[PDB]
Amino acid sequence: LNVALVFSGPAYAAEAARLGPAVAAAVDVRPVALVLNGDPRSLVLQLCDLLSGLRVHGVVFEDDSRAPAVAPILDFLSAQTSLPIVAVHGGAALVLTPKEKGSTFLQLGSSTEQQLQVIFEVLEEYDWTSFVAVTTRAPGHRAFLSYIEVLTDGSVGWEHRGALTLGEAVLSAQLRSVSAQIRLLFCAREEAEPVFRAAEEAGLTGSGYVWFMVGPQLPLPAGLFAVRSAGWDLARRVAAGVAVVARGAQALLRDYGFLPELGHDCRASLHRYFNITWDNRDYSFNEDGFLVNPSLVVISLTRDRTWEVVGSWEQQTLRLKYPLWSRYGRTQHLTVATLEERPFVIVEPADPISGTCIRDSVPCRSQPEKRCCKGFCIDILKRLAHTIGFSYDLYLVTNGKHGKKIDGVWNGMIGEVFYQRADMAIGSLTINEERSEIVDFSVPFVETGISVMVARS
Amino acid sequence: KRCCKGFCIDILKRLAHTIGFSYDLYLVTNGKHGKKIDGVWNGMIGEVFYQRADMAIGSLTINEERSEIVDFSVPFVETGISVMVARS
Amino acid sequence: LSTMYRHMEKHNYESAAEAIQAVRDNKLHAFIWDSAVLEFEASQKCDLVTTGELFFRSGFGIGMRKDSPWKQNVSLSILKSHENGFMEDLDKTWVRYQEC
Amino acid sequence: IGAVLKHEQMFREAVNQANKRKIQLNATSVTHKPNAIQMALSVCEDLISSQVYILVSHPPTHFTPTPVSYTAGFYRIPVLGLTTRMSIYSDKSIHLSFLRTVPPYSHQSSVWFEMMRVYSWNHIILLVSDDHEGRAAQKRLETLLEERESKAEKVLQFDPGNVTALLMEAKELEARVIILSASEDDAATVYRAAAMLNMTGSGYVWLVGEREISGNALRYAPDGILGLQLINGKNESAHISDAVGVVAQAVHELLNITDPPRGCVGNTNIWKTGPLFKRVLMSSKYADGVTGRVEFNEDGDRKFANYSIMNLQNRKLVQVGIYNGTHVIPNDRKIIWPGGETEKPRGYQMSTRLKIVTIHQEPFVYVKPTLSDGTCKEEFTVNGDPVKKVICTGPNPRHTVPQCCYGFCIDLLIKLARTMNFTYEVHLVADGKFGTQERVNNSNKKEWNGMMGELLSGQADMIVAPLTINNERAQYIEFSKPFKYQGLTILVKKEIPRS
Ligand SMILES: *[C@@H]1O[C@H](CO)[C@@H](O[C@@H]2O[C@H](CO)[C@@H](O)[C@H](O)[C@H]2NC(C)=O)[C@H](O)[C@H]1NC(C)=O
Ligand SMILES: *[C@@H]1O[C@H](CO)[C@@H](O[C@@H]2O[C@H](CO)[C@@H](O)[C@H](O)[C@H]2NC(C)=O)[C@H](O)[C@H]1NC(C)=O
Ligand SMILES: *[C@@H]1O[C@H](CO)[C@@H](O[C@@H]2O[C@H](CO)[C@@H](O)[C@H](O)[C@H]2NC(C)=O)[C@H](O)[C@H]1NC(C)=O
Ligand SMILES: *[C@@H]1O[C@H](CO)[C@@H](O)[C@H](O)[C@H]1NC(C)=O
Ligand SMILES: *[C@@H]1O[C@H](CO)[C@@H](O)[C@H](O)[C@H]1NC(C)=O
Ligand SMILES: N[C@@H](CCC(=O)O)C(=O)O
Ligand SMILES: N[C@@H](CCC(=O)O)C(=O)O
Repeated sequence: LNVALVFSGPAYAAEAARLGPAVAAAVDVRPVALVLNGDPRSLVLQLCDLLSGLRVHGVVFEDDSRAPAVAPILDFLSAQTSLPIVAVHGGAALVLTPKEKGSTFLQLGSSTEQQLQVIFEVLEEYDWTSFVAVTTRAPGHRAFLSYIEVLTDGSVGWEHRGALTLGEAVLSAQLRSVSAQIRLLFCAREEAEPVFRAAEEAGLTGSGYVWFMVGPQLPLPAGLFAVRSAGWDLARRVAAGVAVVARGAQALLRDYGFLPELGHDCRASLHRYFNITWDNRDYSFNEDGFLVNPSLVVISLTRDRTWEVVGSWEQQTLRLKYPLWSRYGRTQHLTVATLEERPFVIVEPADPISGTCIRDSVPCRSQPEKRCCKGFCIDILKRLAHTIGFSYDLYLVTNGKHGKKIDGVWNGMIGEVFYQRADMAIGSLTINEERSEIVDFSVPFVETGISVMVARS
Repeated sequence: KRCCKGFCIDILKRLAHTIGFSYDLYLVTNGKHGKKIDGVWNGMIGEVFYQRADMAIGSLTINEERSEIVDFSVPFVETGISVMVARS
Repeated sequence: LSTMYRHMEKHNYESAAEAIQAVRDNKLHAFIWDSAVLEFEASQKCDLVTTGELFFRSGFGIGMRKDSPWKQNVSLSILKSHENGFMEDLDKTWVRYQEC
Repeated sequence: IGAVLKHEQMFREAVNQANKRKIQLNATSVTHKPNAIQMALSVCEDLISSQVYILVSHPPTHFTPTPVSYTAGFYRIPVLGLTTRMSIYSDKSIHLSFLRTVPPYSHQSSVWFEMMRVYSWNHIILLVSDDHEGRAAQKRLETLLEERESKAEKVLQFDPGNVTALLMEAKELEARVIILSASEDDAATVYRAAAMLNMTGSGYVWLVGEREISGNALRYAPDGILGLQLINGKNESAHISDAVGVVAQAVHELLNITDPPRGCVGNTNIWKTGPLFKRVLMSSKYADGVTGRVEFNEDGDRKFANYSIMNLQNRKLVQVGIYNGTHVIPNDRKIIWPGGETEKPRGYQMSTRLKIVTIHQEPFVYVKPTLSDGTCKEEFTVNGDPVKKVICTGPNPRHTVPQCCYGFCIDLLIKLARTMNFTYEVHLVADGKFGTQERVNNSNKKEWNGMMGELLSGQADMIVAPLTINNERAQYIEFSKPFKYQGLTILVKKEIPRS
């Protein structure tokens, strides 16, 4: 009936338990409890003693320390007793593994599949290519690559995937053997640090590259990106856990009306009762006991070496900050500025079904929203880019049409090019003496001039 | 050595580019297209049947006996039996 | 043709007969479809006309499940009948028999 | 260190032999506990008591060496099992510190693939339990059959705890050879289910895993079925000897020594010596062992093992051959079959009945309503010849009203049916569309839309229609030589005369 609270914290768990009862009451009429000692010997002995002495319905364990160790033995103890354990605030909940027959662990972490789904949702908005996929030969690397191959079909750009055995020089050379601006790495901390040092020695830690670390965790590269659920409060986490436990117990008592425990103190399959809502976040669970449709956040690194929230994913939808982005690429960055001329350059509304530009076209940003530019100049520009190689952005223009010496000052595309705002201009633009002397010109391809159009004849 | 070119040569080189293999233009002299002479094939069909030539390309029509004796790819240029007459 | 298809998909019908009837009723401008069916239709309903060079010269086929044991026999029998007069006979009595 | 497992004397002599082969081979073993919690308590107690640098053997009864593996993982110390078969322990996600010296049933599936390749049984049926071991075996069988351009004809999931519906389903397909993988009791249940039907007769050859064969011999054992076993079987002693030998080899190889933990009553910290020795053992290749070249697989399994391919003959198992870690001995003796056949029958069965789908298209497939009695009007051609019509259902959510179809495609189908002995039933596609491949809603994966669903999904077996040859259709399904050449053409209304 009651709820047992266990914490492995050596020091903070004391104050947590001191503040416990008020928070537990604040967050069914079932009571609460709190026992903490803070070691498989000690863990097993203390938990068995507590469960023997105290008749409880569900048990919540909260700790954020040495994550990849506690979860298996705790899950085994829960399965042996057949009691609902809930791990919260990282640590045990961070590790996600396939469960057992009678297991009921209710891990509150986030599966790597959800992490990759969120990361790829953030992608296709910043880069179309998941160019570098590097793994450390971790236990989850096989499923990692399988999920990458699953999500890469249909629609993304993609360069290479490799595994690093972690001399640092050999692995650094192997890592640099693949050219890719964006790298996503799957590794643990003890392997994360040497890999970061080797990458720094290999020159890939500059601001040009971005690392999307997705391994289960949490001299340093610039542009680290990761994903987490929430937190960084212990009291709020405890409140959410006890609320979920109480809701599950109330649902169980409504369905059949019997005490939850089944003996299993000295001997001689219920992870299906979770439709849970709390704190404006989804809390339903799957068969394996991991959160379904979670409320996740993506975090990045700042020059102050601190983690700042960048975007939020909820209800299978994303909301980020400063959504506009550009491939800096560092040259190979050319800011193409064009105008609108129906025979040559056609701008059309983006296709809303796919929420993007259709094939045989190029995205174009005005001067926030995106249109699709296509036609003669767009095609010749993309062919030129293919035959040379650079990053081109379709920076359209509004201040003027083609150029005029208004007040001795140029405008239009000529004005944009002259004041270095736009790297180069393509599209409908005729060559004149003043234009040729003010700004250089390439070789003409489509000859034209002054022509007379008359009525029907 | 001679130089071979045209329709079949171009399609063969495009196929090689899109698949990748080392191809040699081993021409044939014993026969033209194939006949069951003395119950024995000759021509390009004879060359392919006895494993002398890995595969045959070029002018070769598909018939029932040829199809059952040796496998065939998908036809691309349809053809058959036609009648040519004098000036008209 | 990707852009052309994106245009065309806003008027694509669901079956041949309704398309032919609509083309009779001038509810549509131009129809694109297989050569044999349209040749027969023009040979029957002498109101429309067939035109254009053939753009996809791939013949028909009798489809079957992958690696089924019948593929060799079905293909060989079809080829033999086609080589024989059976295919031409079945063609003449069933298609190209009308010229208005 | 010590295996839980008279076995104490065996451990003592093994320790003495290993010491004969700075301290070397100290033995610290305990006994099994009735409660797994008590077993874990004993494991942590004698781990705190002595320095354990691991070994554990599966008792005869289903028991679980999981507690010791979980404790070892919690201490990151290397752990090596002896006689555990369940593939769940193979995974390192929850058993990163666990290695095993006996291959699980996944390599049994691999040997099944090898035998099928040897005997040229291209077609295949799987009857697999919904358990984790069965799912892993099925996945390994599918991926081992992936490189060969052939797939499982129909995999059937049998939930643990009658399978007669699945038995009927397997009976009504064209493939006859099946492979079973489930628990012993589930194996007995499905064996009774198959025996009740006529699906255990001649032409129905199948082979199961070790424990399924053992349970069948215990209870039913359908005579003539093949079977597979480990060459050594249980064979605890030789595995103990090879395990202690490889442990001594690894210990000598390590001697950086770091710090083998001891007295870890509350020492909540890993010991890097554990992962270091585990990586060395993974790189290690024990030689001149009792069972041969004892090599550990990347996941922590055995490479190049030995198996006995046995046959059931009236509650008596005869070793037909020996399946090495690479291949199988062809034939040590004579092999029997459940139907008494003296040879290896073909695993397929050419169906005389074919389900043919056909779309309504004007000049090729005429479709008309049936007569008042449901028959077809006996019309004649202009040349005074009948039209060999057929009767087929399918046309109008609305119910499947039978109707009379006749045309060029129908005539060709009649001619083919005369050429090769067929019995055929026609039915038009409910969707009434030519069936391209389309990306399904709310998912990245795509599927064969329309009438092609009638062929890929097994609804039909031969698509007879004005089908045009193109790329992805040739990719998924197979075609034949074309019977009518044609292109794409423009139809436009035009008025010729001028008044
Ligand atoms: C494909 O056609 C061949 C040729 O007739 C068939 O092979 C015959 O099969 C029958 C029955 O098994 C035998 O009696 C003949 O001796 C076989 N003849 C030859 C030349 O092989 C074959 O069975 C057919 N296969 C299918 C699936 O229809
Ligand atoms: C080496 O072997 C000896 C003999 O078995 C072990 O000594 C016993 O160890 C157990 C468990 O620690 C104690 O309960 C006994 O009291 C010990 N008896 C004696 C006579 O020493 C010793 O612990 C082993 N050492 C290691 C490191 O495994
Ligand atoms: C049989 O009935 C189905 C169901 O109404 C018909 O299919 C529909 O056709 C209309 C007309 O184009 C479409 O708007 C619907 O979307 C179709 N529905 C489905 C489920 O396909 C079909 O045309 C009918 N066929 C005959 C021969 O009567
Ligand atoms: C299988 O079991 C079901 C449910 O008990 C029963 O309806 C059916 O008749 C059984 N079939 C056979 C062949 O025993
Ligand atoms: C096919 O049918 C014909 C006619 O009845 C018969 O002579 C022949 O033996 C049959 N062949 C097979 C393989 O059934
Ligand atoms: N094409 C002209 C602009 C429009 C016009 O004058 O025709 C130019 O580049 O100056
Ligand atoms: N094209 C023919 C050879 C020449 C002919 O008979 O027209 C064939 O492949 O058999």
